Amino acid sequence: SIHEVVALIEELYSPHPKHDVNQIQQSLQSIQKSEQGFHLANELLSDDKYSANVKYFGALTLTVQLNTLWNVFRSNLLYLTKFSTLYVSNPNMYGQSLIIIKKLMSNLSLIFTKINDPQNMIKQWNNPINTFIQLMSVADQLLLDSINCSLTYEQLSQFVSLSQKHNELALTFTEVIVEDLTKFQTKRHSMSQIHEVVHEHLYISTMALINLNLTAQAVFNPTVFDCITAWINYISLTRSGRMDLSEIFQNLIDLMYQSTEGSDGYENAEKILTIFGNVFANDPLLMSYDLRQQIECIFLGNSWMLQYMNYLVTNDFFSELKELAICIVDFLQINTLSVCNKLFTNINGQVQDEYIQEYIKVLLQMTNFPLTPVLQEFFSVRMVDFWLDLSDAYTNLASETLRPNSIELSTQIFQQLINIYLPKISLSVKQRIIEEEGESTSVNEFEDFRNAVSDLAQSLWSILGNDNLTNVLIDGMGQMPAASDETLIIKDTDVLFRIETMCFVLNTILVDMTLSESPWIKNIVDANKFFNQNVISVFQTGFQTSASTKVSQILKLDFVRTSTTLIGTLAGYFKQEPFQLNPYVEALFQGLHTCTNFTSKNEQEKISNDKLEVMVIKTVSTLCETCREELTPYLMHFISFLNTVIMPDSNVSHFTRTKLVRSIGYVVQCQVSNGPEEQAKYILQLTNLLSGSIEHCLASSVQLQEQQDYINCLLYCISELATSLIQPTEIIENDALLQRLSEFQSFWSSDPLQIRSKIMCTIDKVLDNSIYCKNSAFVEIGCLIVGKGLNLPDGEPYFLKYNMSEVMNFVLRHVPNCELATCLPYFVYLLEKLISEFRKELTPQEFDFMFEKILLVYYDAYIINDPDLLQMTIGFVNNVLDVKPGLAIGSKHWTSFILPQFLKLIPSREKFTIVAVAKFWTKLINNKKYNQEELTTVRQQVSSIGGDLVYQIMYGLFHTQRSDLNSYTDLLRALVAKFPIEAREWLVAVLPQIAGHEKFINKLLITRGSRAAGNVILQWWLDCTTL
Amino acid sequence: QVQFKLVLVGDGGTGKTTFVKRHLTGEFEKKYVATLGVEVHPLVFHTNRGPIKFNVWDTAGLEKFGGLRDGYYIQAQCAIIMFDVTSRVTYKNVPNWHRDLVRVCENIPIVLCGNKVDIKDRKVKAKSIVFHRKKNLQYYDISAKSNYNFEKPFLWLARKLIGDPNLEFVA
Ligand SMILES: Nc1nc2c(ncn2[C@@H]2O[C@H](COP(=O)(O)OP(=O)(O)OP(=O)(O)O)[C@@H](O)[C@H]2O)c(=O)[nH]1
Ligand SMILES: [Mg+2]
Repeated sequence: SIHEVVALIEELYSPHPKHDVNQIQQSLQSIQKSEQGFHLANELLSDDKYSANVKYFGALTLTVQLNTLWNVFRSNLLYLTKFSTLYVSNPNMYGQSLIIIKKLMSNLSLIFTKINDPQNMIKQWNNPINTFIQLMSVADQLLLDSINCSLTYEQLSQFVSLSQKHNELALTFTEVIVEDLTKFQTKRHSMSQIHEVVHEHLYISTMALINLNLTAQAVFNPTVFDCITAWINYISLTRSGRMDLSEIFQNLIDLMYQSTEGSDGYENAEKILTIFGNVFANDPLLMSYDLRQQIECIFLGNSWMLQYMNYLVTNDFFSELKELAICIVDFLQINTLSVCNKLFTNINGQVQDEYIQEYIKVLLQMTNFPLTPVLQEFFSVRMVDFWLDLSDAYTNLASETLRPNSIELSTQIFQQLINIYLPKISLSVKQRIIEEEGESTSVNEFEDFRNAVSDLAQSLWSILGNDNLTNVLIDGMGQMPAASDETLIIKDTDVLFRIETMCFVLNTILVDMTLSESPWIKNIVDANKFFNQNVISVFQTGFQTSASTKVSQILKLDFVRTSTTLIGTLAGYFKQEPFQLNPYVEALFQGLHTCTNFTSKNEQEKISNDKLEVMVIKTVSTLCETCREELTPYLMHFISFLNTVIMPDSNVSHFTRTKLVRSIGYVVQCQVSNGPEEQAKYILQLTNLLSGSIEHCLASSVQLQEQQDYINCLLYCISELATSLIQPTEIIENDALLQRLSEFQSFWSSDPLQIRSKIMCTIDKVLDNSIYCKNSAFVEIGCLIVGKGLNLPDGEPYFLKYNMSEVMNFVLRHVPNCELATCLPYFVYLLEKLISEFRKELTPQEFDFMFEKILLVYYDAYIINDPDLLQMTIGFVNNVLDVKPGLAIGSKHWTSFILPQFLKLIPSREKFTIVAVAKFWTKLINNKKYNQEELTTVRQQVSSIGGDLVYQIMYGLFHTQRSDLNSYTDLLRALVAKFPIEAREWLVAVLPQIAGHEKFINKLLITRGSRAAGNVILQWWLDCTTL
Repeated sequence: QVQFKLVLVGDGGTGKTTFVKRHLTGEFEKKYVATLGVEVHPLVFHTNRGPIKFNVWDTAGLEKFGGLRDGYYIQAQCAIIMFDVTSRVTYKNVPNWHRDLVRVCENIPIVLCGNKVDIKDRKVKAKSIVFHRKKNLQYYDISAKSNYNFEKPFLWLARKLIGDPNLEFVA
């Protein structure tokens, strides 16, 4: 049968097989295990004629020790034997036969970890290296018995490295062992026992072999590097016994610094730098202070390091230079707190000043590195994080320990820092990137770099303030005309890039501010006659750009994006000084008019046109959000312009329609100085426009994709209008409304103009059409419109505030006709908004009504086997428990439906369903909004279903994974916190249904009470998984 | 046409089966039934230089269901490692899968995919990922529910497996 076994093994690994590889691999899984599966691996490895894939399948079939106590010895013996065969055949050869050896090594690692494990056979296998290495010195099977835990002389260890492949195999074997132990540690937390036997036999010989490779010429083998990292990663996960590595680090430093261009082409240099970068980025304290200071001297300095960097830049080895930069920054970022201390606080008077100021000078000098960013060097890129951490350290220092020159020196340093970074993030850099690489990932990295620098500038504001940062940017930008020509096109590319980067960082600094707490912004802009002119000229220059190339197109987008966001953030300034706003508004709408009447159809210049258009409209809406009172003179004009573009036959975009309606609504919202009637006139005009456009579209054409998109646009316009008319929650100067509050409260409560009825009759006409009610997008926007007025501050005279009935009628009119699986979440979220709004008026009868009509009648044919909707229903019940628990406790479906159904969903296999039902039961147990009667009844009810419940929990943990264990703990723990007496009454009956260790947890889960479960739980799950 | 063996590995969950099912039929599976061993499925992509098909070996992430495990990696020509950005423990096992792959196929191209980006309670940020050091290894944020970076890991693979950074997958 072995020949046919080999046949379908080969057929498994064939490029064009028949007989279905799925069934082939299933049949191969059937062979292992079996009566002969072990013997099959035997005969598969011992026969020379079998191919490499076939021998490796044999080695794999030996791995089935997971399928009583002495067959383990049989498999161990076979691993050692076939190991020795295939490793003797290795030296007198060249290549191809190493992966089967690696597999045998991995399985010997698993054996190593099974024998040296708790829970008269044999208990010891101390040094697999010694065991391995005595088996080339070789009545026959009797050898393996004594060779097992046999000691090896360090001289005979070195004799084995007579050839190079012997050294390779010896290093690879320890590598494999610790790599598999690392894999086992990541998955499983029951090896604190074997880390000591590894510490006590394998560690010593491994360190000996590695150190011999590092110190002895003619025996060195680069595999040692792959070995070292392994043993580093293994030691890092144990604890950050103590395994040293300090001498290995010393010899790696020495071997690195012996690597030059003439010695070996810096190969060992880059290898040891990868090793040190691993150490520095993941566990840097693993290297002691003395060795770190040797590293510091080497990295910072004819000096070695410099001669390496030049080697990288002349040969254009920019990727290796990048990874070098990453390593150096991770190193420098170890001692940021001590550098911050040794600089700015006083806790060798100045011969350590002579050292650390030179340190800072060469760090600044390295940051400025004379190559273009991201395209050539990441030195400036990678340690924006260093300077960020250093500035955070400085700002967080104790105020009573700073040196007297701390402010001045920090200002000097962190101001030369921005002097460095501003040219680095110039759009000229991005221009060159796309000129030499196109729209690659280097531009994404460049955007990440500018955002990192912007965060750095925000951080530096707290050190530099406005005097030494923001005022510098505004003054340098506002004292000279960037384009004195009244065309306002910045004619010189260099001044254009410079002023754009300045706008970028100025924007970033200005967003952290609320430009109303201080007259600073008005005072500084009043001192700079050319500031607004230069902002507007940046906008015009970018937006009148003749986009000849795609480079120019993407740069045009960048310039207009910077300028527009800067205008939107200067909105607050505009409110303090409104007579400067009119040029911005005129420029924005002139550019919008340019966008719209632009009809040239390259089809890929119109996407850029629409991007420009949406930027423009976003910023006019952000200006209207803050300057709504100052923009009143434009209102009548806006409404007119809206009328000429609200039509479908316009080259405007739907998003700009919506944002234009929102900005108009912002301006209308503050028109309260007269009565409510004059404002309602504007609102009525807008609602009539929008609803009539919707109805005209619905009645004039068949609803193809164009008409559907237009209906969607108009529904979002209604939503934007509703949002813009919400009163701002923050108190504003001269409310005027506050004198008229009552007469608005009386006006919109009556709504003589029937705004609410018009709007929802429009929504109904949309969603009474079969084409749309099945569309979750339009269901969503309708529910949002109906829910704007819900949960607003009490007494707010909001125009579109629907009462409870009006809302449910809506959902009641449209859930029977929608596509449930996609649309019902929006209706349910609206009902949750409803029950939050009307929580004090609601009765359990009304809760049952809306729970029956909306959820229960659809539960079996639509919800029970749909994880999203099921999580939805669970969240609905949880929300009612958060808000008013008596609605669910007093429900006629509480014991009937909710408790039994949520009881069955506990052993769900979808993680968010698990966490939802766990949240449900935990809050049921721990809800603090209970009165005492509700608490008594809830304890009665949970005591009734407690056995079934604790069964469903334990049933879940039996089959679920480690990631979703915690979601059960919080649940289970809750029980023992509140029902500790029933708990074990419930545990002793459900645990045998799904022995000693079980009782163990029963004695140690209840003993803990709470907070430190899970740790008690997984040690149970790790027990009851193996069996 | 030309054919390439892909092996799809990663911890249980994370969404390997739903990933290949969205690529194969456009369906999105909401429920989680763990795979038993492997499932092999052909995925043909159309592009210049004719079509190319990846036969995808969707492996089981749960070791209890591992099946042949390492045996599926033999004769593999490319690999995709996948983790769940909402479950950080899946990201911590990535080097485990990586060494399990390269210990039998070391110089093959491997794409690392952070699935489920659509869930905005994301617990793994792109700056944390550092496994884009080498050239035979690439990272992508993908979402089998959102089609975000839908067929990009297959594009990068294809490009390296045939040897041209310009294919773009025409429809
Ligand atoms: N939100 C979100 N969920 C996803 C996404 N992809 C998959 N899922 C969910 O995650 C679960 C993953 O299931 P599977 O695809 O079978 O996971 P698997 O990789 O096959 O795991 P194993 O079979 O054990 O190897 C499914 O229930 C999906 O609903 C995604 O992109 N976004
Ligand atoms: Mg699967």
